[PDB]
Amino acid sequence: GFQIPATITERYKVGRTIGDGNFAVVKECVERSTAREYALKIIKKSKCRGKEHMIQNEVSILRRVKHPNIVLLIEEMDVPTELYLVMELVKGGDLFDAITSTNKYTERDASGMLYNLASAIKYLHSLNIVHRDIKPENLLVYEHQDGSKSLKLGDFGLATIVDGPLYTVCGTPTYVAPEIIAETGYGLKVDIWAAGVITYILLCGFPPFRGSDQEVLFDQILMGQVDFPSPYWDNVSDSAKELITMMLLVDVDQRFSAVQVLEHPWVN
Ligand SMILES: COc1cc(N2CCC(N3CCN(C)CC3)CC2)ccc1Nc1ncc(Cl)c(Nc2ccccc2S(=O)(=O)C(C)C)n1
Repeated sequence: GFQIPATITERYKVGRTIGDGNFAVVKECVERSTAREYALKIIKKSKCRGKEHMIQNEVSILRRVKHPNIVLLIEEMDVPTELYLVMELVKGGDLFDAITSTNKYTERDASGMLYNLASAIKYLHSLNIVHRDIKPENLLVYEHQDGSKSLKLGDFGLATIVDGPLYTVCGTPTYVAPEIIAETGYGLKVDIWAAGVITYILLCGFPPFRGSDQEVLFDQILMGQVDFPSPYWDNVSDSAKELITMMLLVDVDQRFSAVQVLEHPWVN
């Protein structure tokens, strides 16, 4: 039973539900004056004891970010029980569904998607922002007039600013960087690790660390042994394998920055 604020209903016509989850509801909505379509993300704040709700972080970060490979924030409205975000609607849906539908991608296609993602990451890191939740489900597929596709990064819910090492253990096990799991302190490059895992999935359809018991999974990540198994990876270029390898280094100082990803021949 969402209490939609007057200011939102005044300018937008709320539409159909396009997604639903444990913390947010996302709806299609239409701006009355222009008929332009947008997404309305409704974030349910956590209720505590007494008449109060927990404060949220997403908007503090979203307010700062403006980039073509990032879902644009149009407007925000905070009420005691939930938070309202009007955001650009990306009609092609998200990358999780695309991957299940398409299975795997060509190198020309995957590199273009990685080029997109690393651009977003380079930008965020230039602002000292770590996303900490980069994975296909948080990536949206923009479909161009020319038939081409581009990625847009959304959902800044776990995002924060890096000023010295961070320690909060968070994320999705498949995509989570070893230093996060090691609890020795982490920073911006956890996003590169995530991008590496995504690129790996794009070329073969399965993740590099699949585990067995969530114990085997975490050990695999900490050890970082990246394989490119036959026959799945036989027709994939050495250039692609080299780049993914550099993104998935346990040694944080050796692991590529986003700039280094964009400068690699495979993405150019
Ligand atoms: C209309 O465009 C979209 C369609 C879908 N899918 C959702 C799943 C659905 N399938 C149908 C078939 N089923 C077999 C599986 C489900 C198809 C349409 C997903 C996302 C979008 N576009 C979109 N644009 C901006 C935002 Cl802002 C957002 N946000 C957004 C939308 C949905 C969920 C979460 C977020 S999110 O904002 O929390 C973030 C993860 C991007 N979603």
